[PDB]
Amino acid sequence: QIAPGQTGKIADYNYKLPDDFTGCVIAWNSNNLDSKVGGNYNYRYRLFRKSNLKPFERDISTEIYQAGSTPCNGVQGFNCYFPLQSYGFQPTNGVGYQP
Amino acid sequence: STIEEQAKTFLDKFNHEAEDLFYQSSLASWNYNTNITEENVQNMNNAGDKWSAFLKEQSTLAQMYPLQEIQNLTVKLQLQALQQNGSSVLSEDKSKRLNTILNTMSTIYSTGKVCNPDNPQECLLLEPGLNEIMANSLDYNERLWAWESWRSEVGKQLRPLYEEYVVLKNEMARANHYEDYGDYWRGDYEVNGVDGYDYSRGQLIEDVEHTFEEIKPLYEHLHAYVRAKLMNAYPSYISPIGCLPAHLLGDMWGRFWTNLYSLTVPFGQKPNIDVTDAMVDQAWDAQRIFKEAEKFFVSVGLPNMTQGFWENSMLTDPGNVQKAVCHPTAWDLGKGDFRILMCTKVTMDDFLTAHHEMGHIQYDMAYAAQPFLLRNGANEGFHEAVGEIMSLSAATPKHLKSIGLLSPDFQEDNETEINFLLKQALTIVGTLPFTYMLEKWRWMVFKGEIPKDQWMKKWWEMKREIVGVVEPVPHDETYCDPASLFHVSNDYSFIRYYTRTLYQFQFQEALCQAAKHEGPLHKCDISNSTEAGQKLFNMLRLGKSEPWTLALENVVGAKNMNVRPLLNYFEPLFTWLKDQNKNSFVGWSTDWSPYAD
Repeated sequence: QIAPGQTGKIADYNYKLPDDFTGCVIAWNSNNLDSKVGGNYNYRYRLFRKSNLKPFERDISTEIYQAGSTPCNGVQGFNCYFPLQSYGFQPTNGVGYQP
Repeated sequence: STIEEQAKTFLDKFNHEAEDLFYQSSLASWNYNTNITEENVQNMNNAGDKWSAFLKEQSTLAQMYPLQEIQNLTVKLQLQALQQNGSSVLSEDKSKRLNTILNTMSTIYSTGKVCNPDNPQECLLLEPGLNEIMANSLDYNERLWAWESWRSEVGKQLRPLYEEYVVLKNEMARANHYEDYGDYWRGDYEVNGVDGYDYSRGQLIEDVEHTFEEIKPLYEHLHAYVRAKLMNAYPSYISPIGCLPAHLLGDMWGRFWTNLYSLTVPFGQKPNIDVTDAMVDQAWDAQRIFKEAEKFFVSVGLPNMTQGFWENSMLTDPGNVQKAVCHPTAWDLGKGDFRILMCTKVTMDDFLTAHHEMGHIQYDMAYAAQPFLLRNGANEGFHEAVGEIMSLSAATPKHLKSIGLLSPDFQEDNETEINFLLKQALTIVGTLPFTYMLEKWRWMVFKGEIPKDQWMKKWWEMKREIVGVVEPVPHDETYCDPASLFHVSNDYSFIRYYTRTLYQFQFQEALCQAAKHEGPLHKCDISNSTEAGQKLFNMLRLGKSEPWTLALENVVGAKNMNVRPLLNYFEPLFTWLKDQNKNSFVGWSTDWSPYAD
């Protein structure tokens, strides 16, 4: 999902590449370092956002996400969720989902 | 603003939280089965309860999103399972007492045993003890002692525990707006929301009953042939138009007749196909057994196995220090982690079982891209059906000669294949009557059509009419036959085995039409053919996200189950059995009994 004019959860709600982006991409398997026995929750992500992030925009706001019109006020409940979610990391996970 | 947006939001966050707890719950069971330790036994309960209570907590929020305002089919299917409250609908007492009955009935099954009448000191448990002895036992009294005495302390003692299981489970179906508990299992086939593909729950009783009528002419000939070979042993108790004893079926419950293949061999003067002696000379181990099967899925176009799959496999049991269950099982946890726990010896069955155990893993790879709640087979019969089509292709002499197991000069003719069809017929044609018989009985008892006193009266009354089996010793309503069965005592679906036979054969006939194979069906081999894999891969990745009636049309082109592929694959055997039964009477009568003369 990382590329000019892409879509998806991580692209829209986390990191997006503008259509004119001239840079490059590099990735390698971290399963031998990040992933450990029992799981590593230190690496999280933003699951829900009221809209799509703009090009080269970073928002760390932890404010609760409101799905409907039901007030939240920072208290989890019906139609109220916590946007940040932790990536499950263990060495037994499939290569496709390896960090 | 609309409930649709709120429903999809609840479903997106549910897959992530459920995938983490579900993976840890299944991972805990893996370490418990691979190694028996005090730490793994507790981890399975903690991880199992954490995931079990997760659905109970999510079910409360799932009932707050009615499905009437959701116009998406994929959204309602995900919430269809979450809308169910499980045991929450039951009363506090009925909810807690239900687990006690399941654990009590399951404990007596494993702890149940029958002491040797001749050796009161030695007392052998049913599994393996009672299941192994009854397999090769040719004695009339030896088989009757363990078969008759088991249900005395089991069937009779499990009757009060089974009665509660019937009343408790019914309260759950009524709270779910189901006609009865019997309709609860039929809900797996329920199809609604698509015009023209709708499948009613009650339609299953008519399909299973309508398709069984066409199997009668094939089973009647197969039953008359088995009774002719065994008629010389006991002509008094075995009548020509009567039924065969219930304890002579070859095992405890008479589920599979494969054990009788030895004495039922039509031709003993010709060799049989076996890879045991061939693999020994080739010097192959469990490491190369799975590797040879992995190349088979690649020939049809299916992706290979991940590196972690073959590295984490368990090829044997390292003694009693670290012990595991040798029962072949395909464990799918999540996050791309696939493993198989089996004890791998050198045999012709392990090679065929390798393709079956790998079929489940290969089947889980197609729909793995679907949501957590959308990852599953279209029904309960497609799980083991997709794995049987792979084993049927390996048992063909063409596939064995390809890799070099069977000699290239081996003569293949009618005498050679006729003996092979009989071996597969006992395991296939033998389970069908027993499956429709036992499954139909549970639906009648749960529906309330059979009073408590007629449970056993209707059990054997319908047994001679369906499978044509009579009881040597008459039993009263105290005994419970299904109570001793594994699936009946463990609260598992017993109907999935009947439909598996019709589904595995439909794909066999459809996949062979894409590969353009000619000749008999049992001669077909899907290896080296990449056209059949592309057609089956479409449905493999669909899972239960789409109605099984629609997905089945894209493969075999049928909207329901059909027995036609059952007659063609068994056609060569039916033509031969019809001639051998001319001197005997085809069929049986329900008015004959071994104790009634």
